[PDB]
Amino acid sequence: AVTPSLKNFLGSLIAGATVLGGIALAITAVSK
Amino acid sequence: NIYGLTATALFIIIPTSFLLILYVKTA
Amino acid sequence: NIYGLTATALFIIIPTSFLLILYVKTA
Amino acid sequence: IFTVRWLAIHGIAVPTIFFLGAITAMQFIQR
Amino acid sequence: TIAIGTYQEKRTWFDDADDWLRQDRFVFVGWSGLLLFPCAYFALGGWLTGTTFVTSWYTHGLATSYLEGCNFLTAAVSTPANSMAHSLLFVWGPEAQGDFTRWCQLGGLWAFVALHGAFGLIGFMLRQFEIARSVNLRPYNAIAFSAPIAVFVSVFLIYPLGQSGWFFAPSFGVAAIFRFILFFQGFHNWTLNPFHMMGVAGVLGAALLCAIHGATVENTLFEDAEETYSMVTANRFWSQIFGVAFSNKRWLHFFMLLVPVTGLWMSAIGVVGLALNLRAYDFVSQEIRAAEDPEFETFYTKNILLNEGIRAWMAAQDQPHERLVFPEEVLPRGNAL
Amino acid sequence: MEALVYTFLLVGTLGIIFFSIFFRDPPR
Amino acid sequence: MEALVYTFLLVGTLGIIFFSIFFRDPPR
Amino acid sequence: RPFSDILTSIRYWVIHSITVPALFIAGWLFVSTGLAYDVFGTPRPNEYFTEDRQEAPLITDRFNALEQVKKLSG
Amino acid sequence: GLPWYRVHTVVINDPGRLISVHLMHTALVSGWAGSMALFEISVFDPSDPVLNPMWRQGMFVLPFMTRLGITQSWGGWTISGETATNPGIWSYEGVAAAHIILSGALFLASVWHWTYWDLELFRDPRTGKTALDLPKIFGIHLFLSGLLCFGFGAFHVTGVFGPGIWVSDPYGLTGRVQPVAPSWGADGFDPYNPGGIASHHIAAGILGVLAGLFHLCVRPSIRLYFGLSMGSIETVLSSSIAAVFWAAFVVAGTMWYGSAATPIELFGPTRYQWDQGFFQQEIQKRVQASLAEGASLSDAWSRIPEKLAFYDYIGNNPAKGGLFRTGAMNSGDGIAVGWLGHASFKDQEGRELFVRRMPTFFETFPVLLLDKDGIVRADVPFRKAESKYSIEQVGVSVTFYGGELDGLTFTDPATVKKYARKAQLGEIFEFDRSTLQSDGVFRSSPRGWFTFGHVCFALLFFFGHIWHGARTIFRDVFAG
Amino acid sequence: FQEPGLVTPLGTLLRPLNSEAGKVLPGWGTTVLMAVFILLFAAFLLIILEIYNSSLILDDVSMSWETLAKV
Amino acid sequence: MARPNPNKQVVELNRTSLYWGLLLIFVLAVLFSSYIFN
Amino acid sequence: MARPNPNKQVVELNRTSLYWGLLLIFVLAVLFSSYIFN
Ligand code: CLA
Ligand code: CLA
Ligand SMILES: C=Cc1c(C)c2cc3nc(c4c5[nH]c(cc6nc(cc1[nH]2)C(C)=C6CC)c(C)c5C(=O)[C@@H]4C(=O)OC)[C@@H](CCC(=O)OC/C=C(\C)CCC[C@H](C)CCC[C@H](C)CCCC(C)C)[C@@H]3C
Ligand SMILES: CC(C)=CCC/C(C)=C/CC/C(C)=C/CC/C(C)=C/CC/C(C)=C/CC/C(C)=C/CC/C(C)=C/CC/C(C)=C/CC/C(C)=C/CC1=CC(=O)C(C)=C(C)C1=O
Ligand SMILES: CCCCCCCCCCCCCCCC(=O)OC[C@H](COP(=O)(O)OC[C@@H](O)CO)OC(=O)CCCCCCCCCCCCCCC
Ligand SMILES: CCCCCCCCCCCCCCCC(=O)OC[C@H](COP(=O)(O)OC[C@@H](O)CO)OC(=O)CCCCCCCCCCCCCCC
Ligand SMILES: CCCCCCCCCCCCCCCC(=O)OC[C@H](COP(=O)(O)OC[C@@H](O)CO)OC(=O)CCCCCCCCCCCCCCC
Ligand SMILES: CCCCCCCCCCCCCCCC(=O)OC[C@H](COP(=O)(O)OC[C@@H](O)CO)OC(=O)CCCCCCCCCCCCCCC
Ligand SMILES: CC1=C(/C=C/C(C)=C/C=C/C(C)=C/C=C/C=C(C)/C=C/C=C(C)/C=C/C2=C(C)CCCC2(C)C)C(C)(C)CCC1
Ligand SMILES: CC1=C(/C=C/C(C)=C/C=C/C(C)=C/C=C/C=C(C)/C=C/C=C(C)/C=C/C2=C(C)CCCC2(C)C)C(C)(C)CCC1
Repeated sequence: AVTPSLKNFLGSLIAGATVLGGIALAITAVSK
Repeated sequence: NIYGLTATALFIIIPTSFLLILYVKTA
Repeated sequence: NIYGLTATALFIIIPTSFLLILYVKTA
Repeated sequence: IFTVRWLAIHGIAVPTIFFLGAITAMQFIQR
Repeated sequence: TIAIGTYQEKRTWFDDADDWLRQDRFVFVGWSGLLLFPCAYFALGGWLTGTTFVTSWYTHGLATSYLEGCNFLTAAVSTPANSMAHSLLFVWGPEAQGDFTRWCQLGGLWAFVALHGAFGLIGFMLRQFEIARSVNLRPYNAIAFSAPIAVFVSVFLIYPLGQSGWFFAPSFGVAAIFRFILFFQGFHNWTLNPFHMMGVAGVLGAALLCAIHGATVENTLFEDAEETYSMVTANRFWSQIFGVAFSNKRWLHFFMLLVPVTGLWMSAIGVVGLALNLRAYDFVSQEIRAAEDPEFETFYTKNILLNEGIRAWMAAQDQPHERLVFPEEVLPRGNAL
Repeated sequence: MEALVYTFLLVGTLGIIFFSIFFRDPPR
Repeated sequence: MEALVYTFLLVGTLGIIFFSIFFRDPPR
Repeated sequence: RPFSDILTSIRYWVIHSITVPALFIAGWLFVSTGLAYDVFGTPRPNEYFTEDRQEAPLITDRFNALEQVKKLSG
Repeated sequence: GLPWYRVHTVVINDPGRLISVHLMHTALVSGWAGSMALFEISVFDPSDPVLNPMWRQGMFVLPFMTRLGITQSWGGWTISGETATNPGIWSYEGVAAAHIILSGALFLASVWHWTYWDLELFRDPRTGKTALDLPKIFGIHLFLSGLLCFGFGAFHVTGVFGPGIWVSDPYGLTGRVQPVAPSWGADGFDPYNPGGIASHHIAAGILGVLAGLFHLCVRPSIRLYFGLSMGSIETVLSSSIAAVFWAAFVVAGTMWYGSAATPIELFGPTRYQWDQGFFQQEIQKRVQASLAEGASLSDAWSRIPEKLAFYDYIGNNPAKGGLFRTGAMNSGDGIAVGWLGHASFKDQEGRELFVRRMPTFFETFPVLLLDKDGIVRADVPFRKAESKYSIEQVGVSVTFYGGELDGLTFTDPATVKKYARKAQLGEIFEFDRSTLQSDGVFRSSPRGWFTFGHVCFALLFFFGHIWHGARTIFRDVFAG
Repeated sequence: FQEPGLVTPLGTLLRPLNSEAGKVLPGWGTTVLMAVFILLFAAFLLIILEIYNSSLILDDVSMSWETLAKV
Repeated sequence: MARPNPNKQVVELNRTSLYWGLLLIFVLAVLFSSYIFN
Repeated sequence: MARPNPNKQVVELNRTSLYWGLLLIFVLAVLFSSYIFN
């Protein structure tokens, strides 16, 4: 249930969410 | 090799005949 | 029986194709 | 000053010059 | 029905983002850029870094990098070892567990490059669609470009998936690609496959059409809107010389488009066929005739013998995981025939 | 294999009949 | 008898080429 | 912004003339000091064949590969 | 007038004729199913389901019927081997006749819908021009799909009302249809658990019902309506082809790598089972356990079932056939008849030797005999080549344990050479090549052909998706 | 061409469904829900892909042919 | 070179002629092949 | 019976199309028959 592979997968998922949020915020800020 | 002969003959006859019928209809 | 097959095939191909060429030219 | 063209050219160039320096020094390495 | 055809409505943040993205700048960012420029960029980097520093001493037992003294031709990015099987080699995955140095050693950089490059190709053809839409033109360029995507997918993704693992995929590098080509020649007899024949016919015909069209257009120019070159003169010339000549410009340029796409698509189908080891390798009748009659011998028999030689003499080092040791008496030779 | 040849000839003839029925040339 | 099939195919293709050369459809 | 004005600007010239050599020497040191070998893991020419292993490495492991490479390496 | 490649574009804005053509295509598909099933039964030989399973006879459509519980034939014979009870209405011939009848009924329906194409149902009440409410039609059809999925998951596979589905042991010795209890834990997600299939179908049906109900109760937004252009029907075709080739890729992968939906009992072994020594490891472990019990080597080896030994044969490997090596698997290397036995090779000194098994990727691998240490001790040299460690010089001997030739031993260099060449391929077998005039070259089991065809169609349909999407997005410029 | 089509009991029964083609809601509608559910389905597909690939190992999951005997 | 030939004519045959010809060739074939094979 | 179908169209293809089609079929045949016979 708390296997390390799941931890790594969740870390990668949150990293990708962070990347997407950063791109979206940059687009919104630069646009206006 | 009978399957090969029949397959080849079908591939020559059916499509070329198909085209010839259309062209005859066009003209 | 190779001779029979080739003779039959020639008799089906050459004359029928011959007719088709002329008909295509007419139209 | 921070246009997208500037960002593109700098992102391409900086690793380029870094790698050129690395490679030219790398060629002098004694085998 | 409730509202007008999306003229103004409300200036939501999406509209501002769309306006900024589609600005007529030096470089057309567009929506597809968000998927194309990052991924593709990394792919390029993933190759160049891969060619420069990292090594293949552990995956393949080879030295493939400038750091180890390899020319531009020899250097390459090697695939992960066959033990890795079909793992995607995530840097955070169980195989590497977030250790960048060991991720590089295991060969995961090849997977990085391949995946990011595939997504870059997707973004690129989306970019083609976007620009064609923005300029109000038919997107025939995307249809043309679909062929190289097909070849890339069939060669770098479908094929290793059909095989034991990523190990047998092409490794990014000139010498590596030559090794891959000779590898197919030796094992799969790829030259004999009908689909490869159709693809090579398409490619050579495409080159022929390019050369002929360039020469014809450049040698029928009018003295100095209206078309620069005399189409009637070119049609007459190529009907006199060759026998058949193009009569419609649109059909001619569409044919130029059509040839290479068909050739590469057929070659991709052939590579898919190979991916499952469905290879047009042998003619049973000729093999049995040669077996019963030792005297009988054609060029095909010589090609088969050459393929046997290639396999026997290359499998020793091309497939280290097999741990193959061949006694000197076992390797095929011409004189032993 | 002669059976396939005979069948091909027969079905070809029937095809000629069918085309002569339904695909007639309007005279003049 | 496969040889005869091969020659038939080759000669038929050559006939298609010949007809494409000498019996072209005039434009429009 | 046309290229000519930026090319003729003195500020551009000075900043690039001071930065470019910095990056060049940075790469030079990055390779000569051996940090590249450690970070990217490429063996130096004198440890390809560790005394325990006189043949080319071979992995033979999918999941439990880390200490396997540790054993092969060094 | 229209070109040859646009002849079917007339039906784009004629819903009645669209209905007719779709019925006609469904009729063609059902008729093919019925005819192929009838030919399948006419050719099948159920005499020996042990060493001549269905997948070795080039049986393509029968395994899918067998997977969902239909095991009995009206001729008395059964897949399991016995005669069993009365076949009942539901048999292979029954399904074939049912599909043929359905195809004919759909043919008549297609003709009816073709003749009568103008209907007030397709006409917009507001305006005379024909219109189709694509979002709502999608709503109804998704609702029906969800209902059907839930029914299949909760009744057929679960065994509450239906027979269930096929399941077999890990090594494919004994397998047959049973009910499947749905599994809701994480264990229900692994590919090799039928309860995963049951729970999946139930949950997917429920969610499809909910989604169809929503799409029925809610209408799209204007921004989406004009961005996606759901007014036109071409976008529907593009999206459908996209989903179709996604499904094709997924199905091809699941077939090739093996899953609970493709048991090896009726589809053949997977190549990765031979590569990783699955059956070899199983047989070795079982024989080691039997020997530890105290039984002699011959007695221990005699216990191994014939089926398990047969599965450990290179011939039963889909990755060994040829693209143009047509026919059934038996046409390649004959029909298996009995298992000779595990052949053990020992040199004059006494050390045991083992032939290096041919990797699945080669075609003509030279034969080598390896010592326990891993050093080459004997090998058949190349044809008419110099010999230093050939059979004669080392004088190796072969002894067969278990199987038909248990106890027998040989020392003739030619015989031991032949048996070493045979054992190279795996476990030796006796093949009667005379029955079908086997050409002696391996063919590809149904798994390989299915994967090949479906992946090729997947690529072609990706191209189709790209083309039709290109036309849809660029409708105005394409029109003129 | 102005005359409507044939009248059928089933046809008139099914008129209410195919009756308001083109009707559309104002604004963005429920596109935020589409963002959410596309992302959730992408996560689900990634979970399945890493389970099948074995790149994601779970204690309950065995991911091998040997699990047929289990339960 | 001679002047253009005055009595140059072109052959024609309508669809009825084609059907007659094809039916004759195929009927003769089905009749005689049985004896050709022998 | 329904009124005559409004969107009824006919297919055409000129001599170039026929030559292309015949050449395609015959080229594919000569290419693949060698492997079909095997
Ligand atoms: C848009 C550009 C883009 C794209 C398409 C990709 C795509 C990919 N990258 Mg790349 N990458 C990018 C940008 C991109 N990357 C950038 C900018 C960097 C530098 C920071 C990297 C650095 C990088 C490395 C170092 C590696 C990759 C890898 C990968 C692959 C695996 C990714 C994965 O599974 O993670 C997980 C995927 C996601 C998180 C995608 C989104 C999934 C949904 C939206 C999650 C939804 C969850 C939930 C609803 C939202 C979170 C809520 C929470 C906050 C509560 C994949 C091919 C790996 C690989 O395979 O290489 C071999 C790898 O090793 N990438
Ligand atoms: C759900 C599948 C589907 C459907 C409903 C359609 C429907 C349509 N397509 Mg699309 N298409 C598809 C898949 C599909 N296509 C795929 C997968 C491809 C890639 C190969 C294409 C590529 C394609 C092109 C390039 C074009 C179309 C066009 C068209 C329209 C006219 C049909 C045509 O070409 O004339 C009828 C065609 C024939 C009579 C020729 C058939 C001869 C074939 C090639 C050989 C016989 C095959 C065999 C009998 C059956 C194989 C079955 C196999 C699938 C298992 C029509 C709306 C045309 C269009 O809309 O332009 C306005 C067009 O130009 N399609
Ligand atoms: C080896 C031959 C070959 C190469 C190198 C090539 C290259 C290119 N063709 C392009 C276009 C095209 N190619 C077309 C038809 C064809 N192209 C063909 C063959 C080739 N085409 C053939 C045979 C056809 C006929 C069908 C069309 C129709 C187009 C275009 O529209 C397009 C264009 O406009 O050209 C100017 C460009 C796409 C830009 C791009 O990738 O976006 C950026 C995307 C990136 C960077 C992602 C890809 C990353 C790759 C896959 C990963 C590997 C990267 C490493 C560097 C690999 C190194 C390998 C070593 C062996 C050296 C690029 C210059
Ligand atoms: C006993 C005997 C006979 C021995 C024979 C033995 C034997 C080996 C035979 C050969 C066997 C054989 C046929 C093998 C080849 C089979 C093969 C692999 C076929 C591939 C077929 C296939 C479907 C592949 C798909 C790929 C494909 C699309 C290829 C197309 C290739 C092709 C047609 C290219 C074009 C070639 C060509 C010559 C074009 C010239 C066009 C031309 C005249 C332009 C001139 C021109 C230029 C202008 O610019 C303008 C303006 C005008 C106006 C103009 O006119
Ligand atoms: C938000 C991103 C911030 C930058 C991340 C670092 C990038 C530079 C990498 C250099 C190599 C560093 C080596 C450690 C590599 C590393 O970071 O491992 C860290 C971690 C594994 O480390 P461990 O769990 O072993 O470490 C435990 C603790 O000590 C913390 O490390 O993995 C993750 O949790 C996710 C990391 C993702 C990092 C990549 C980000 C991109 C993800 C893909 C996004 C796709 C988006 C697609 C959108 C459609
Ligand atoms: C003195 C030199 C003698 C040269 C002799 C060789 C002549 C070759 C003629 C090839 C014609 C191909 C059929 C064209 C059929 C036809 O009617 O095309 C007509 C086409 C022109 O079409 P249009 O421009 O009139 O089309 C207008 C559009 O609206 C569509 O109708 O010609 C071309 O575009 C170039 C085609 C080159 C294709 C070259 C293929 C060569 C294949 C050779 C295969 C050999 C097999 C050998 C087996 C043993
Ligand atoms: C080696 C070089 C090649 C050598 C072979 C060359 C072969 C040349 C072609 C010869 C065949 C020509 C065929 C012309 C065919 C043709 O179109 O003829 C048409 C002709 C009447 O046409 P008209 O003169 O009215 O037409 C005027 C113009 O419009 C041109 O037709 O009818 C006949 O004279 C008799 C035809 C054959 C007999 C027809 C009736 C009896 C046979 C049918 C039997 C059916 C079965 C019943 C019993 C079961
Ligand atoms: C079981 C039921 C039967 C199933 C089979 C059904 C088959 C249906 C017919 C399929 C074939 C249709 C063929 C159309 C043939 C045709 O007439 O196409 C004509 C078409 C261009 O025509 P247009 O659109 O300009 O014509 C407009 C109108 O006038 C209609 O023609 O060309 C193509 O799109 C590609 C043609 C094939 C590719 C041509 C070039 C490459 C092949 C030649 C290679 C030569 C060898 C070179 C290397 C040695
Ligand atoms: C992996 C990695 C990454 C990224 C990376 C990148 C992004 C990279 C890039 C890279 C790059 C971007 C690179 C570049 C390079 C370049 C080069 C390397 C160049 C070279 C050049 C040359 C060599 C030249 C030569 C010449 C010329 C042309 C002039 C004169 C003549 C001659 C010939 C001399 C990530 C984040 C994901 C993670 C971490 C790690
Ligand atoms: C009317 C009816 C009936 C009957 C019916 C019937 C009997 C039907 C049949 C039907 C059928 C019997 C059908 C069939 C079909 C088939 C199909 C549909 C096929 C298809 C095929 C295909 C499509 C192929 C393709 C291909 C090939 C050839 C190989 C490879 C390549 C390709 C893929 C191209 C009765 C009286 C009872 C009653 C009432 C109803």
